[PDB]
Amino acid sequence: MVKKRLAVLVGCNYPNTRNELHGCINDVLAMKETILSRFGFKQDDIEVLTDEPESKVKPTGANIKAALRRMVDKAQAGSGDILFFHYSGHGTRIPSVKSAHPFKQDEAIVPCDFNLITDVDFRELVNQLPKGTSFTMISDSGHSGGLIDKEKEQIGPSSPAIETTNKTITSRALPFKAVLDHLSSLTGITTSDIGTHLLELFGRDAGLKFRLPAMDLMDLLETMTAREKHVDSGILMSGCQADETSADVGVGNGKAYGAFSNAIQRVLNENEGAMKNKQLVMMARDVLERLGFHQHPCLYCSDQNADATFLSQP
Repeated sequence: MVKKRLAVLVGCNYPNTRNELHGCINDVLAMKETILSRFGFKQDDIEVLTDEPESKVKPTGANIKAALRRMVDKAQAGSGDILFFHYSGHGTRIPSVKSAHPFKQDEAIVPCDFNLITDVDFRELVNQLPKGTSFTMISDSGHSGGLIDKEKEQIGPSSPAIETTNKTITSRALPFKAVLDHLSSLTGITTSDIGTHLLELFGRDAGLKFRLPAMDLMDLLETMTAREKHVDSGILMSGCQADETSADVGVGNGKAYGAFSNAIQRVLNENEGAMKNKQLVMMARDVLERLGFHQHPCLYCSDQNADATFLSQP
């Protein structure tokens, strides 16, 4: 029977804004060519969401989640379907509770409309996938470590210094105050509660963290914790740790790129044969370390998926 290979590629350069980046769209275009030529993906099975001014499908929070949900629509049980999601753009960290002095923080990505997609949103996404399928997520963004909440850390801070790179770099992380101020410019509300702005602007399209009552979220987290005891289909390759940022390398000359995304491309160009998920992250860490980048890519997946081939390459 046919095995499906679906991909959603998101790149946010935020052009002509206060948080402009330059290498995110190039990351998407390079990753599209890689999966088309090496990993058996087909053009009709790849959705690209980039925010260049002439783009007809912008990487908004609703458009990203709808494209990911279209992938969940086609994944079948016992099929071994291969789902891929690449994100290059800004990341951020938000309070875990509705307080100005939270004890812990949640990781999130920043779509072009700032409709934040947090780690609990990606945890619900991978829990919608049947057993035997794989969802490989490469997030070249700041604070990308832990973007799939409760996904087991395989490579990370719990599992001689090189000179800093001479490349011209820019951080792919936005401070929480900058994200809050961006949303306040649209609502006009005077509050530090970022959930109030997101519910106000996007309603049902807001993240799970902001639209669900505390009782419904706890119950939802308990059902996911129960299912994760038997099914674990999520694979996250982050560009940095939860407390780090990811580097945007270059200037606005058309050749900028993400440091982590480029490190992945370098490893693939030098190793044409099939390689495990954990070996790809380890060799990507080696490339960034020798090149003078201080971000540490991480891997989050089950023990079995750590030994599985990246994108199930034959």
